[PDB]
Amino acid sequence: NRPNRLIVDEAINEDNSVVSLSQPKMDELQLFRGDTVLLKGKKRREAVCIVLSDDTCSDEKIRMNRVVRNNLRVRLGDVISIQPCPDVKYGKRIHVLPIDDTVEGITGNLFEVYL
Amino acid sequence: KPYFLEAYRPIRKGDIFLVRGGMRAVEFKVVETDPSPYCIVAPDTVIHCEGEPIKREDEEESLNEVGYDDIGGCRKQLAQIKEMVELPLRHPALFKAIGVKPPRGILLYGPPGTGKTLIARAVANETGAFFFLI
Ligand SMILES: Nc1ncnc2c1ncn2[C@@H]1O[C@H](COP(=O)(O)OP(=O)(O)O)[C@@H](O)[C@H]1O
Repeated sequence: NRPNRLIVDEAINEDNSVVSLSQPKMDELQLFRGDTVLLKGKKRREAVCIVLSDDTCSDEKIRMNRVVRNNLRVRLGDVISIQPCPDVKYGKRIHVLPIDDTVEGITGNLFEVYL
Repeated sequence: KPYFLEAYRPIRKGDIFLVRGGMRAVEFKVVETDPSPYCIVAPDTVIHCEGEPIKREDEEESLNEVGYDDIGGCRKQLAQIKEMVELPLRHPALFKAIGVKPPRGILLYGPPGTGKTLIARAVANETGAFFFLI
């Protein structure tokens, strides 16, 4: 049934931007642990993540944490589209910036610690 | 005279050195020192008899307020309260500089006539925080 879409669900890892697939799916998606993959999401947004391999998760369930879900707007039980991107290209100093009106105890050089 | 006597107390113009006797505590402020800024007191200094009530300045907080010296016999609980409420009262910005939950409610249980409101007022005066009574 057009096996491009896939459901999202919880992840065990503490790190960000890591999707754990169900092992029986290696060569159908054709991407190994060294390939980053693009995942679609509502209001026309996307993300890209490296992938891990595990046994316990179900076939139809990606595992991914809150930070990588919110920007996709994907809420658990919702379905997103997964497509390999071996065409990855490095960047040169992506511009990164704090969010919100203010940060508690924030001053000085926060980049050598938080980045 | 008895207090300056056998003392040679160091003294600078403006200090509030307190004297105690006749079952009352009075403090005399030195307003003028012939040499400056400070001096020792000597038995050979003639003495001046004025005794006039100049009213105290508004900004200074009187010595009437209670301090830790007025409370004895509850050292452990007083130390606990001090270590518990020193940071929030005197270092408010820090608690905004870190994510932690300070206490905002304390109960004191004991028989009447033990100095609970006395302890509260002493802490309030010793940390300079505003005090409200209900
Ligand atoms: N270290 C002390 N411990 C207990 N009581 C004291 C101490 N020093 C003075 N007092 C006495 O405590 C009385 C005031 O206590 P009070 O405020 O009525 O306590 P409570 O509010 O618990 O009844 C004063 O009359 C004072 O003489």
